[PDB]
Amino acid sequence: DPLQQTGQLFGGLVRDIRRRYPYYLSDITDAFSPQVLAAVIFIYFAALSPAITFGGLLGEKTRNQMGVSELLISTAVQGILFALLGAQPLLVVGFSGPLLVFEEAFFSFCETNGLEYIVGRVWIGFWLILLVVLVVAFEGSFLVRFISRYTQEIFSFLISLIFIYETFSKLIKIFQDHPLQKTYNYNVLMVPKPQGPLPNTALLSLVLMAGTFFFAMMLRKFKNSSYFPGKLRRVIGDFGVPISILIMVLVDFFIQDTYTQKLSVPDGFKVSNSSARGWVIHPLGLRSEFPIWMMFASALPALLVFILIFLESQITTLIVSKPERKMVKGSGFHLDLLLVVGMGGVAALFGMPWLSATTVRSVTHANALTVMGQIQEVKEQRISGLLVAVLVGLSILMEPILSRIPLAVLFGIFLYMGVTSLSGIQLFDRILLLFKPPKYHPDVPYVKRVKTWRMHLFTGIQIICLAVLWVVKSTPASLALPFVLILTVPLRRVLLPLIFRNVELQCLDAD
Amino acid sequence: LAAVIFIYFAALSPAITFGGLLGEKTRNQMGVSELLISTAVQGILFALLGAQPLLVVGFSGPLLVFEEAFFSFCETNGLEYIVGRVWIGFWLILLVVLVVAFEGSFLVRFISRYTQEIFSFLISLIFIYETFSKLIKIFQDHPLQKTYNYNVLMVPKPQGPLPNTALLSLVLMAGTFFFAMMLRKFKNSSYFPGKLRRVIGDFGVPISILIMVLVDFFIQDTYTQKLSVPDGFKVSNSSARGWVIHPLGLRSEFPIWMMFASALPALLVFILIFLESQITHLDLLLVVGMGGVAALFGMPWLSATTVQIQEVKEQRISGLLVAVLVGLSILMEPILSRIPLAVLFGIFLYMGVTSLSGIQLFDRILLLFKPPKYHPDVPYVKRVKTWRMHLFTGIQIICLAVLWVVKSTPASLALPFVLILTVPLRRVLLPLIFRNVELQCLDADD
Ligand SMILES: CCCCCCCC(=O)OC[C@H](COP(=O)(O)O[C@@H]1[C@H](O)[C@H](O)[C@@H](OP(=O)(O)O)[C@H](OP(=O)(O)O)[C@H]1O)OC(=O)CCCCCCC
Ligand SMILES: *[C@@H]1O[C@H](CO)[C@@H](O)[C@H](O)[C@H]1NC(C)=O
Ligand SMILES: *[C@@H]1O[C@H](CO)[C@@H](O)[C@H](O)[C@H]1NC(C)=O
Repeated sequence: DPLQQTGQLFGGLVRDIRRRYPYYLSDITDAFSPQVLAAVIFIYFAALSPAITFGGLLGEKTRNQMGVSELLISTAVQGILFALLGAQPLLVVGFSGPLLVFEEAFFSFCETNGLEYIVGRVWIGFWLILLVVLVVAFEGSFLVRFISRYTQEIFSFLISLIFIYETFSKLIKIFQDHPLQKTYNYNVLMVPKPQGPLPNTALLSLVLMAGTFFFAMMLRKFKNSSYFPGKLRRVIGDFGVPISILIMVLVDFFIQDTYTQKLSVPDGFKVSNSSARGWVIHPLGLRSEFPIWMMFASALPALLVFILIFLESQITTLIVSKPERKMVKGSGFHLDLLLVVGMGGVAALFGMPWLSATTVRSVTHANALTVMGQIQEVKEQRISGLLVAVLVGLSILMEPILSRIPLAVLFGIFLYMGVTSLSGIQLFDRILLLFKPPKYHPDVPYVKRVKTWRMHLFTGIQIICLAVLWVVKSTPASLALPFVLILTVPLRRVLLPLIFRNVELQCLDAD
Repeated sequence: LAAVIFIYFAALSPAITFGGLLGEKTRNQMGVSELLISTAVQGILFALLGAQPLLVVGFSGPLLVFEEAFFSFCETNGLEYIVGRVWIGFWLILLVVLVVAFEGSFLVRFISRYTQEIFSFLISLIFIYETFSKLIKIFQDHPLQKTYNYNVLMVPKPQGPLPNTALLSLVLMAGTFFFAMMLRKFKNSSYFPGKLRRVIGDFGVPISILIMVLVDFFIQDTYTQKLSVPDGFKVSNSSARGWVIHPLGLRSEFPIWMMFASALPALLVFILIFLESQITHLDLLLVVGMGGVAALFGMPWLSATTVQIQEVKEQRISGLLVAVLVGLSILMEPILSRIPLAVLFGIFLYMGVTSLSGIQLFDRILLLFKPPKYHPDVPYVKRVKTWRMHLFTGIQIICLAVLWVVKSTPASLALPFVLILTVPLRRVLLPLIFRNVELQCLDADD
């Protein structure tokens, strides 16, 4: 069992290596297939666009201390290292919203207390490295065993819902920035960005997003549909998302006068704010000595960041590596955590962001590599992630190509990923059953062995938990969301059995 | 009453759609008011006097395309369009009088599935083409450019490009189509109670129209073309026509040559009406006579597009009530004026795509791409070689293409006649290519 406490220290790490690394040649060789190239192309945008957006947001929140270039270099390097040495190479490491919230909060704290923000991050990274060495030594990751389908699916459904809602929020922001008006001030300055309302930008962006989503879904149906020869049908379907990107990008390109926001990458491989910092951060201090009390007091934020990264990455790995996804090469819970957090700490030493495996993107990477016969198999390899990381790193040199990619096309892609991520989740299935008559419920054990109203009460409790988590996320106490998620684990083990019989829980909540 | 509401809305939506289409195409000589009043009066007459109350008289795509072709022909010939229509109606009343003396039972049998499927596919294709051509027209009239003249006058019609009209029109049309298709899927879905689900699905077109109309309404600044409805019961364009079109011309005396030659367009109108009724005797005579009388007042011809004693009386009164409500619809001018044209064209495209489902020619066209493994278990798959079935489909596609060119070139009025020319092909020329068994499987009564 991958989750078992062995007497020997660092047992999880060594068994993880001994279980996965023998498959290295197979991992290298299994990437020789068109589906792998299509997944590479899809995940490249799926990971670069969030990277660019979060880098820009980080640059705005901080005094340009950490910006787009830093995040892009961190993502490229960490992705390459994880793909080459990761136990589960299908995971894709990247920045996340909670990490952005933590870095703005730590920035505010450091500014209030007068410390150096980047040096504080360096010390947080040192603390993270120490904590993870300690945890992996004692095989702490085994606690992830207690995370059942209940918590896994609540987390995954919530994350997908936030993804979709945020994409729609970006569309709404595009509309607000350029409201539909009778008259628009022409010859508006656009040097920093459009400084005022513009004509046809909002509606054209909406059309591009809708078209991209429609074409992606239609090509997916074509992949699952019966028309055309099987080989050509599947080849076209695997490249469905890339084909949609190409079609909508060309459609935008041929429109020569309307303005659609384009994906912009940093000018070159340089620190975003050269005056503020260099490439390497001196732990003692860039301009002033770092207080000793902070050297010792970074343990609390370091533990908070460790909890954030641990819960997200481990729950993402659990979701990705479920038995129903037909993963044979196995998965790693100790080596992956060690790699992710240690690389994050080393990056902090270099003034670069720390990343975590991200759920919508990891699930999308796994799905793009899934071969449907039911799921016949999954093309597990280390080349797709490595190529995605290399492309993310080289994006700075791919400015001419990337300047022609609208942001609305990527919004449509994000909607596609958010919609398709909801498919293999029992919580979503039961939510859908909330509207179907009991006559139409499928043939699943939790339907026959559990009365309709009892399972609907289960789904209602899960929906209440989802609402509570969303309220917490909206509240300025957002960084406490993971801990609230931990409160779900007792709920299944303590409170729910007081209301639900053992057989009903076993049928509804099963591995 | 639920039934009289269903039919009332299902008649209003095509009525307003076709009225807008014709008012756009015919320069508002034939508009929404004409279609609404014609449908009301003719439905009253059909219910009170018709043999089959179930058959409902309403404007149809074949008649719309014929009227477009006749309008174009009148424009080229410099003849007044409505007067030519009333003379066509005169020839039609003479023809319907003739039909009484001479039985036409065999004519019903002569038309086969070949012609019916070709015709239905052609009208669906015409619908789709029109919804895309109107989209292209809107985009051309209001291009996408960096700067627009902001003092443009919109009194007769927007005299220059407008900022967001084109993309908003595309959005409204696509949204109407998507909503209609999604509600159609919902009708057969497993969600919600069966009765509520079926009720919502039946009102798919009205619900989509309402949603997109509200979407347009809440957008104030942007301008989208709106269906034009006279405030009262009056005619479409006062400058154009009166309630009683005078034979021998309104502005210029009607040519005598067209007086004599109206028979051929009347013959093609009768061909279209006959064939449209066939795919769905005394009822046809009543419809043709009512259309001929209507042509005098400038109202359009309407075909029975769609198809113990106490139940018959109930059907009669229900048809009468729906006709009366359709007639009174014009008194709802505000709401109709709020309705855009993008929504109506979206519903047009929805109908065009939906009509293709039943047609077997569409099924064969789809099968052309499908590998022979996935071909269905239908008799014309098992008992006919894929090569022969594909040859049948190809010949039908050639017939459709020839009909399309006939539509495109100036000799568009011949479109019905050429369609009838498929009957010889099926009866005479095809049996040479195909054996009796293969022909019977590929096309059949059922
Ligand atoms: C290189 C490009 C290849 C496409 C060229 C097109 C090649 C072509 O025209 O013949 C293929 C196909 C018939 O395929 P065909 O009878 O040979 O059946 C194929 C073959 O028998 C396989 O064994 C089938 O698997 P299975 O053992 O039965 O389970 C496989 O189906 P699938 O189970 O694998 O799905 C089939 O591919 O014909 C079409 O209708 C496609 C219209 C395409 C016309 C569209 C043109 C625009
Ligand atoms: C870099 O940071 C410094 C901090 O003092 C500040 O001038 C500003 O935030 C940045 N300067 C730039 C981007 O020129
Ligand atoms: C109204 O009808 C007259 C009749 O000749 C025509 O000239 C005019 O263009 C029409 N106007 C509109 C807006 O349809």
